[PDB]
Amino acid sequence: SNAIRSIWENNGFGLMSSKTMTDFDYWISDFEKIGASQKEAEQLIVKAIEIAIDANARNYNYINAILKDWEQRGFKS
Ligand SMILES: [Mg+2]
Repeated sequence: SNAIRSIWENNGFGLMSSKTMTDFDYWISDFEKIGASQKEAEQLIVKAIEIAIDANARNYNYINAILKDWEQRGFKS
């Protein structure tokens, strides 16, 4: 959770809320349920955060939409 918290907190998202950490923990679990490693799942979240930074949509809603796409497509990495 350290890497995800660091990219979030150093890129103008503000503090990582307890809710959002819970949400990302659950996302890691959900990617694991379709065969991603913990590490690969973490990498996916980092990438979605990078995409949100570049689009200037630095919020969980935007990141969640990205991750839902990837999860249904079955993207492990
Ligand atoms: Mg927890």
